Amino acid sequence: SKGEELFTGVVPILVELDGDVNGHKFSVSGEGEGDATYGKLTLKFICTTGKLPVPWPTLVTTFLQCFARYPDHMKRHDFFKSAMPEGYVQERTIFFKDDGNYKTRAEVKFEGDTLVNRIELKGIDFKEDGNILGHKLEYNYNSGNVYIMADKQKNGIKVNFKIRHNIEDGSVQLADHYQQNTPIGDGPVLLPDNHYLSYQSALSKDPNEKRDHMVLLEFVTAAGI
Repeated sequence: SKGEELFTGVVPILVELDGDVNGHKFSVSGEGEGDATYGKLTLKFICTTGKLPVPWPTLVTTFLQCFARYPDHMKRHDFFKSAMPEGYVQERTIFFKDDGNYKTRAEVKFEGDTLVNRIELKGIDFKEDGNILGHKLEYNYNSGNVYIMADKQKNGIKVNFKIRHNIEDGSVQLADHYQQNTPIGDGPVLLPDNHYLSYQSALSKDPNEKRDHMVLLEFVTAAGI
């Protein structure tokens, strides 16, 4: 495909997010590389406005499916790569069980040769003393699958999944994700059969970085076909 060629090597990533969580304005910037060949993502984020009002783990999913590693036999299902270099719109609604919910809009594309992801995030209905606002979430993350199906009508895709965040007392916090992807151009794309993505992430810190931030490593491989 058209965009397949762009992911042949290691790609520079640039991430910019603007959010407001219950009137808690903030900004985050990340940089890192991408190696679609191994389904590898390596990023670092800094909350440029100070202290991040919410828990890092809550942004993980928000913070590049085009870096998925598609087995050769599944190449014809890669929608992300197909949408490039034009890019696509990734829209999201993330509901936290018994709490607020994030609404996301992001544009992912190429700028010159840097893969860019701009996000506008809006979050409301959070309990000030909730798990989120009250930062009860442990700095860790579990493995999982993201389910993918076509969106013929829309010439896009619909993805649905759930994340389970650990709470400091042993409990679990639910995050149900709703997701639509549409391509930015009027270009042709790849509409896939149903499959999913297998995710593995590890969060970490930068011993030397004083600023509020998050180092995130992630492996993603496509399956179910």
